[PDB]
Amino acid sequence: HTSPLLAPVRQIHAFGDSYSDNGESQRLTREMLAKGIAGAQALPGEVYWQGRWSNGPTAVEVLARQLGAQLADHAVGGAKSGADNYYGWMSAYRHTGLAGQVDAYLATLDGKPVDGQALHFIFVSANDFFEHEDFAGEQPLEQLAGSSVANIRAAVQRLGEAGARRFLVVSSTDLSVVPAVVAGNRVERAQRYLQAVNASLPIQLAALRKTRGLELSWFDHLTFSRHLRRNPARYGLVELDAPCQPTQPSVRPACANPDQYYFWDEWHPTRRVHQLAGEAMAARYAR
Ligand SMILES: [Cl-]
Repeated sequence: HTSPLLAPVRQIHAFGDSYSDNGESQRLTREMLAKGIAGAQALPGEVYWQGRWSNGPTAVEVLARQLGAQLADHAVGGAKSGADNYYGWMSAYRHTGLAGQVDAYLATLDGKPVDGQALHFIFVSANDFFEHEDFAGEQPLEQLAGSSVANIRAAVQRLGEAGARRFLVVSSTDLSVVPAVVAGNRVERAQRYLQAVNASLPIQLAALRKTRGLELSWFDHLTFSRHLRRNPARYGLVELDAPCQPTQPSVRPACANPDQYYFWDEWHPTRRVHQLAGEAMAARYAR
């Protein structure tokens, strides 16, 4: 039986990674190139739509449209759950991880308190895993998962202390079906990581609900994707595994029918899956 709808939302503050970014990695990396920062590259790049790491709006942009809310999207492609980014060269210019996004959001408020009616949307952790795998991190995956969860809990705590009262926390996605993960033969590594994050994060959300009357909503992105992938024709999808827009080892021409594809590139969903995700997220809220 469904629960009561949550209250209407008119402002979203989003924090997170390339599954949310609607233009911040592009703005920041253009700034970094203009200032000659060492190692800087223009992100996301020329096979991506309007600064999104996809071919269309991300899930949180669709959530905002569905709810009739304005969106301040702080998320930055590459962001980890702590201070920094999968792209190490950014750290000398700006701390763009979740913790850095929170720092900057609170610093840009003038000592002014947070809007207690705004929805604080948090969606991060993938790059903690991608960085670990791609650069041979030595931490066991269960400890990495613990670190990601502690970082997320810390961000909620810091935002709540500053005055936030409404949150939407997104689970780990199904990293085990990400094309780069599959091509790297890292599926069971991804399963162990994502299951540890997703088991532990709801327990931390229970603890945080004990003060400030925090509304801490959980979006289980794994449940969402498993349902879509088990019933793809219902949603107009056909190709669940191959990227529409290959980039590795080099860029190839995009597929003709991108709304029938789950993945845009080797890491990111297409606009069609972001739409379905945003609609699923929005279903918990009144208009
Ligand atoms: Cl562009």
